[PDB]
Amino acid sequence: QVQLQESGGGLVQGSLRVSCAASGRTFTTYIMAWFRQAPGKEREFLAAMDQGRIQYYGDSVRGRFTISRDYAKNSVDLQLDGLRPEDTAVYYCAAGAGFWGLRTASSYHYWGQGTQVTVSS
Amino acid sequence: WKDERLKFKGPMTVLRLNNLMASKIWTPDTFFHNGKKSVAHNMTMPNKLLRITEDGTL
Amino acid sequence: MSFVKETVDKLLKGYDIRLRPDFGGPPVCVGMNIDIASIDMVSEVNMDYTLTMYFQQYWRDKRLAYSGIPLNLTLDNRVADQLWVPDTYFLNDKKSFVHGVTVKNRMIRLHPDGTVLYGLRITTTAACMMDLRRYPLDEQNCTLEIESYGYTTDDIEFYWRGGDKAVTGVERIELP
Ligand SMILES: *[C@@H]1O[C@H](CO)[C@@H](O[C@@H]2O[C@H](CO)[C@@H](O[C@@H]3O[C@H](CO)[C@@H](O)[C@H](O)[C@@H]3O)[C@H](O)[C@H]2NC(C)=O)[C@H](O)[C@H]1NC(C)=O
Repeated sequence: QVQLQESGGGLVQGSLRVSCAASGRTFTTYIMAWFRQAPGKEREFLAAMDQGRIQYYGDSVRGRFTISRDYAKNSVDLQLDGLRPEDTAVYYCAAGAGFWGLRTASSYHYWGQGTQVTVSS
Repeated sequence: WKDERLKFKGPMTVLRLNNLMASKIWTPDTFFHNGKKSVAHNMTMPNKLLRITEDGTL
Repeated sequence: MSFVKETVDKLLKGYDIRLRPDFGGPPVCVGMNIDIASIDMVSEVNMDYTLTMYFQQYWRDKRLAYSGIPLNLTLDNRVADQLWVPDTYFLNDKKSFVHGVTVKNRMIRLHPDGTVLYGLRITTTAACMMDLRRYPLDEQNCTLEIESYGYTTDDIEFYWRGGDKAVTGVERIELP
């Protein structure tokens, strides 16, 4: 079975780093991405990296969040700087070749359990 | 793009540059990251065109 | 922008491409970096493999040092014809070329201390003699050899810039 375990903090007053380790399959050729889901059931694209180390970002989090990949370890990391209260949400790690997508959740065939992140002021 | 060094004034509004003069100025060094082998067509004449507007827009 | 123009004119004026940096002095140390874009045609028939790379060479040239401009001068690639560049060549290559669309994929970057970065996008077929007696249960050693054509160690010295991190992109490579 293919799993995407997610690690990272959940409470910050702030900087954070959310890591995602993939097991069960080698995702060298796949586009590894991060999605956000705030309360109300809407999934938001945040960042993505492809085999060419090319970083795509959403407009809402452009220049703030940084996505990186460790191809040897088959993992993807998302560094979050400049957190605000509205960033409180569940962050999902996703992988899959981007067909009709690269910004749509439907193009990713693998998803992580998710990580809750909260910010308090 | 825009190049203020190539600003000009005259009866015309657009200046077509031949390839010899087009090669004499700065152009972006665009390249294809995932390209394996590419050909710029040169049949009959170099298949390239350069236009300069009076405001300096290339 | 003008001050940069007279600075570049000063640097290029009175520059002898025929003489290496520290021509009478100790050898010029040339650091080298490679970024492997792709390895494509691993052919058992032809005993060679095709490899695309970004190949960067770093070397200090005091003649090209400048001051008063706190930024790295990335110049148009054609200036590479006007500067001295190393004698580097791939010993085991069979067919190599610089990608030339939209322009020649070259990069010349000068630094205020006189450091010169010379980058090339090169696709090269390189010989890889394979011992396929254990085929398909076989392991191959495919090498790229880089050498100076007309200089010895007393004139030029090579090293891998960044140690073992000099060559990157191998982790991202996958072959059928
Ligand atoms: C002009 O070129 C120089 C040389 O490439 C540029 O300096 C370089 O800047 C990078 C980014 O800061 C440095 O890398 C980083 O260095 C820190 C050092 O603590 C390290 O912690 C990071 O992980 C990363 O490696 C790089 O070392 C540095 N090179 C030098 C100083 O020789 C410079 O930014 C360029 N631009 C200007 C306007 O000068």
